[PDB]
Amino acid sequence: NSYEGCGDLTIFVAVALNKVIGHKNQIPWPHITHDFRFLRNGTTYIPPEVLSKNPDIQNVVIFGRKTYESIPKASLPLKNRINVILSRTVKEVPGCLVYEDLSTAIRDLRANVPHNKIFILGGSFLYKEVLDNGLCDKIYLTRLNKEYPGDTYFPDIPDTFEITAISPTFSTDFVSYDFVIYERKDDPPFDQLLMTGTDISVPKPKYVACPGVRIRNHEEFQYLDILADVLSHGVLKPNRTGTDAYSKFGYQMRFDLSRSFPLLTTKKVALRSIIEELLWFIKGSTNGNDLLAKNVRIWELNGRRDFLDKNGFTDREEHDLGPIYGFQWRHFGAEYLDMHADYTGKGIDQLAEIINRIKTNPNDRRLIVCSWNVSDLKKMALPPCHCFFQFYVSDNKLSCMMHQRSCDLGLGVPFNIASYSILTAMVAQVCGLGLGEFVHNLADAHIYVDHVDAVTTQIARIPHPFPRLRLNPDIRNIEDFTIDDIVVEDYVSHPPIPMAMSA
Amino acid sequence: SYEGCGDLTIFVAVALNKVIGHKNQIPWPHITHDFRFLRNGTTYIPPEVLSKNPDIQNVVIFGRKTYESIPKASLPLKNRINVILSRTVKEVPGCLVYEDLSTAIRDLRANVPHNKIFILGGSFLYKEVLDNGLCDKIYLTRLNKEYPGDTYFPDIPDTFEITAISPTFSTDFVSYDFVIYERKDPPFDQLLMTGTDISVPKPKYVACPGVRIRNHEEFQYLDILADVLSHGVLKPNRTGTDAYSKFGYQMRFDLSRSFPLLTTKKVALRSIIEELLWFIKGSTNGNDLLAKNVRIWELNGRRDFLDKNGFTDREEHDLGPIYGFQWRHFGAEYLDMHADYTGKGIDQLAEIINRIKTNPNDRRLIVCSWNVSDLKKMALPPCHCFFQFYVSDNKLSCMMHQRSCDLGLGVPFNIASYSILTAMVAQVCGLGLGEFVHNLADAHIYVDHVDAVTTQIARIPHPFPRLRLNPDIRNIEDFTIDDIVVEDYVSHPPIPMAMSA
Ligand SMILES: NC(=O)c1ccc[n+]([C@@H]2O[C@H](COP(=O)([O-])OP(=O)(O)OC[C@H]3O[C@@H](n4cnc5c(N)ncnc54)[C@H](OP(=O)(O)O)[C@@H]3O)[C@@H](O)[C@H]2O)c1
Ligand SMILES: NC(=O)c1ccc[n+]([C@@H]2O[C@H](COP(=O)([O-])OP(=O)(O)OC[C@H]3O[C@@H](n4cnc5c(N)ncnc54)[C@H](OP(=O)(O)O)[C@@H]3O)[C@@H](O)[C@H]2O)c1
Ligand SMILES: Cc1nc(=O)c2cc(CN(C)c3ccc(C(=O)N[C@@H](CCC(=O)O)C(=O)O)s3)ccc2[nH]1
Ligand SMILES: Cc1nc(=O)c2cc(CN(C)c3ccc(C(=O)N[C@@H](CCC(=O)O)C(=O)O)s3)ccc2[nH]1
Ligand SMILES: Cc1nc(=O)c2cc(CN(C)c3ccc(C(=O)N[C@@H](CCC(=O)O)C(=O)O)s3)ccc2[nH]1
Ligand SMILES: Cc1nc(=O)c2cc(CN(C)c3ccc(C(=O)N[C@@H](CCC(=O)O)C(=O)O)s3)ccc2[nH]1
Ligand SMILES: O=c1ccn([C@H]2C[C@H](O)[C@@H](COP(=O)(O)O)O2)c(=O)[nH]1
Ligand SMILES: O=c1ccn([C@H]2C[C@H](O)[C@@H](COP(=O)(O)O)O2)c(=O)[nH]1
Ligand SMILES: [Cl-]
Ligand SMILES: [Cl-]
Repeated sequence: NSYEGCGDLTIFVAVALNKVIGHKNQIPWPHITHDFRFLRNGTTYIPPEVLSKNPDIQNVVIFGRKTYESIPKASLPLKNRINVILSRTVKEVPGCLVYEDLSTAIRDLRANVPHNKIFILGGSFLYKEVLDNGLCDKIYLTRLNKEYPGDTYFPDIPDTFEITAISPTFSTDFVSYDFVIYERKDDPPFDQLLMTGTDISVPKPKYVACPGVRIRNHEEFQYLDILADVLSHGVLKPNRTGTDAYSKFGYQMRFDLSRSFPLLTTKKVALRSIIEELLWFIKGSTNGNDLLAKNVRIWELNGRRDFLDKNGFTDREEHDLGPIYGFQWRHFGAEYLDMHADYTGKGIDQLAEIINRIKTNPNDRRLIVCSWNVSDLKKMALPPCHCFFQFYVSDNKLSCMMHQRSCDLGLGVPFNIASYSILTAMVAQVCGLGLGEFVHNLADAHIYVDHVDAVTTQIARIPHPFPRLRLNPDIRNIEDFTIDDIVVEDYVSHPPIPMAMSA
Repeated sequence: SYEGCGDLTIFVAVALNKVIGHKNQIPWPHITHDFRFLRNGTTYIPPEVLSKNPDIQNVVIFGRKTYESIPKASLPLKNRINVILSRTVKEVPGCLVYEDLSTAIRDLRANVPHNKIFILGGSFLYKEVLDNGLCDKIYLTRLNKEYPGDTYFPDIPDTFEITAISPTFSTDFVSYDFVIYERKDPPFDQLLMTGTDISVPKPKYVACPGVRIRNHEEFQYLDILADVLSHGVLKPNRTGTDAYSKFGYQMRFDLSRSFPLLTTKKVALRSIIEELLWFIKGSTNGNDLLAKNVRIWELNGRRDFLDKNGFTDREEHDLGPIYGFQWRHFGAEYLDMHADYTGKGIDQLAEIINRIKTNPNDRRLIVCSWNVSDLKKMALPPCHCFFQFYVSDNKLSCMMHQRSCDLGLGVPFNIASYSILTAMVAQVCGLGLGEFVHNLADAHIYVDHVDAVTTQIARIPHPFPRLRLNPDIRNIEDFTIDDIVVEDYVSHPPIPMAMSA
């Protein structure tokens, strides 16, 4: 074979959403220093055992002539690595080995040039040859969630590869991105099992999210693992709605809001409705028509005549939802009359108070907005699912924890995660703080029985990098945010998954 | 003399007074779980070894008296080579017999194919194995109670350390766990795919660093202490003693198995129980606790604190509309600690206990103490703000949100307190016990507690105790301190920790 002995080459590459890798012999996007540190660390690692036996050993990096010309001259040859250039027009390049083709080079290297591992650093001529001929067994790929103008493209990865590793999602001010590993498709010590004190042979879980992904550092795996856990181990229970659900109690997810915006990528999520709902909460509204007028229908069934009449609200106007979330956030303790009454100056404006306290006393440990107003529960169309939330400041960063008493994992939860993430970013901005973490506590977490097929489909889908959130920096008071001031960039998702509401 | 006789592995079960036998029998009632542990531990063959020789077995060695203490119908122990040491019996059916240990170990390793050798007592054998350094690993079941006995496990030499601890388990009669003693003498992609520095300085503080298998629930708490000391931000707070702080944790405790009263220091249980009873009765009068020799709320009811925080017209120890008031009278107009609130406000505790009985699948089983309208009247707003029950498989669980968590002082009380409350509610509702899930928001260690918590996180946990409530108690208001009993509590010494106000 022409390529006898030239296999197990490892690719590093960074690829835009449209598959572009190069533009006018340069990188098509603004410099991502993080990504270069990742290439460098990836391509210069020698296992400790190998380095102790041959302390001067290095890895090899191979690239095409044009890619060599695309690297700043002061950085060449790439440090701590044997640089190999392929060319049929140039014979000699300072500090590098030069070969006329790949097969010659790999063979020469492995027989005559002691080294550790060989890496392929492009361009497309090389990537294409390496992929077209089965020579690569692993690909380290940086995924960028944006299209870029370009003239040089990464070839399609064959379906013989699968993603086995995904990093957390990162972002610059111009793109969101992550790091993945692709590999070709083709146990714990006994004391671990013994010292659980339980059965040493446990039936493994019936459902596992993305079972081919071994390194699972994308934050969305927290959610997918929860879906799989409830399906695997949840108890089927009746509930208020009349559609039964699989249920399990107590989870805690966290999302680093400085790095990405946690809008699920495993289905297309309706962001516009999330933003409109949040703005409605912030303005204190209990009038469901304010959402219908904006083509947001998420609260419609809970304001309808037949639901109201079914739950004792026979004197309530349609879509008068009672003293729910927004009324509690802005008017806790005020006497609810109807959705048309004037509550200016009535009750306690918790949102205003807490935002002011974050500014004036950030180390306070009572930065809480509470919607569980025990005195008003009976008056609400539905008691709040997201009950309570608390802020925290350290090192000039704002975090938020939220208690969700009841968590419809298929429908509500994805909205709830995005909602509090926006709110936290809004509060951080108006308080001049950076972003910490959103911590989401799930109490009764459940999957309605009519969503099982949808969730089964969803947990097999490989997450894309999360998008990023940009708020208009001119907005200085939380009441002034409008939907045009809240922008999610670089959202790449799998298709929407229809999921029917029980009620 | 013992050349080639090392690396013997001991299994044993030991009571708190070191007793292992009584009248040539086991001193405690039978723990079937413990025997499964023994059987599983001593019959295991690695899969690589088992496929190369499919008939291979481990060896179990015991003294003659231990062999005579095993029911005849179980002998020889199945799937193992049974070896008895004796100078008076020469033949035992189904077994090998030797006159001493060195002879037997040498004969076995030279002439009797086998996998691993286990030492199953008695004290004549354990004493020989330990005195002569022949053991490298000990699987030991720790029982938290003393038993009458006449046969004792020898002291384990300080050349051994505990390297594994199971969760705590319990029967009706004892709490126990499994531990491993041994002699004191990450693939790159995992580092790369974090996307952060590949060279990561180890945390400055690590709880019980010799323990590698860390299945005791108390490690959740100790790990948090170490995490806050290692990675918490030092910042000011209301008290004027700074604290190291980190945000957002979640612990869980299986209340069916044990009672999570910390064992790494002696915790003042009596005060936890009296405080809980005071909450349940809806009291806001701090004198009701002082009269019972419980002073945990005393500084917060003092004139000096009241007057500095603007409560100049409040009687001393009138704490205002705090926890108990909100539990039993949410929405009532607070006057003072001497007023009658009978039939005023919403009795959340009563309402939720009834709903657990009538509609356990309800998803609003919440008691909330964060009464925004009353916060300004409280001597201190509640630390444990909100709690929520859950029922599945005839078991009650509870989750509680703690806004502010003094890891040194308050948190150990808070864990035990909600554990008792959940057990109490389960009993009056006819349910079993699920889990207590404890959510920590601002979790912190005051600077003057750093020395104390450094001492504490190096202590090896004992098995947790167990809770027994008087079974005759039908209504939550009828529990008295005599009805709430913690059994088998073994702990390290108390650690003094001063309150920052
Ligand atoms: N984002 C990323 O990860 C990444 C990675 C690499 C490169 N890039 C970008 O990609 C662009 C450069 O890649 P490119 O594909 O244009 O060029 P390239 O593959 O780097 O260079 C092509 C040259 O290499 C020689 N060569 C090697 N193998 C060959 C083959 N099989 N057939 C023909 N010639 C071969 C030839 O030089 P002679 O003409 O001397 O024979 C050919 O002209 C730049 O814009 C660079 O910034 C991006
Ligand atoms: N909790 C636990 O894990 C555990 C484990 C084991 C046993 N036990 C309890 O321990 C008690 C029995 O232990 P024990 O200490 O009384 O007796 P033991 O050690 O089992 O047996 C003593 C007898 O075995 C022979 N023997 C032991 N070591 C020998 C050696 N090195 N060389 C020659 N012969 C040796 C001698 O028999 P001859 O007199 O025939 O020479 C000696 O009299 C029982 O109550 C049993 O239930 C408890
Ligand atoms: C994950 C990945 N990201 C990339 O941007 C990338 C680029 C190349 C193209 N090529 C092989 C390059 C190597 C180095 C370059 C560069 O412009 N470097 C900067 C920073 C130096 C460093 O830290 O590596 C410079 O020299 O100024 S461009 C090949 C594989 C890749 N792989
Ligand atoms: C059983 C139940 N589960 C819920 O999640 C729930 C949610 C709300 C209000 N809530 C806050 C909602 C969030 C998201 C929703 C929803 O229907 N999402 C659909 C379509 C979104 C759209 O097109 O606007 C989806 O995600 O597929 S509804 C009201 C009653 C409920 N009842
Ligand atoms: C951890 C441990 N616990 C023990 O109780 C124990 C006992 C011995 C003493 N000896 C080595 C024994 C082996 C088996 C026995 C026994 O009494 N078996 C009962 C119980 C059967 C079951 O529940 O599985 C029997 O055979 O009926 S007693 C040795 C090591 C130990 N190790
Ligand atoms: C800064 C601060 N931290 C607290 O944990 C705290 C707790 C209370 C009330 N609380 C709920 C208490 C729980 C436990 C306590 C305590 O002092 N424990 C000591 C002594 C116990 C005793 O012997 O009675 C200890 O555990 O060492 S105090 C009041 C103010 C506070 N202030
Ligand atoms: O923002 C929301 C609002 C509601 N729910 C879900 C949880 C339940 O499935 C249902 C409310 O029903 P109850 O728990 O109140 O029965 O809606 C959410 O997940 N998020
Ligand atoms: O049951 C309690 C009561 C209080 N605290 C702690 C947390 C804080 O350190 C302090 C209360 O002070 P603030 O958070 O309110 O400032 O007491 C507890 O840990 N548990
Ligand atoms: Cl922001
Ligand atoms: Cl007043």
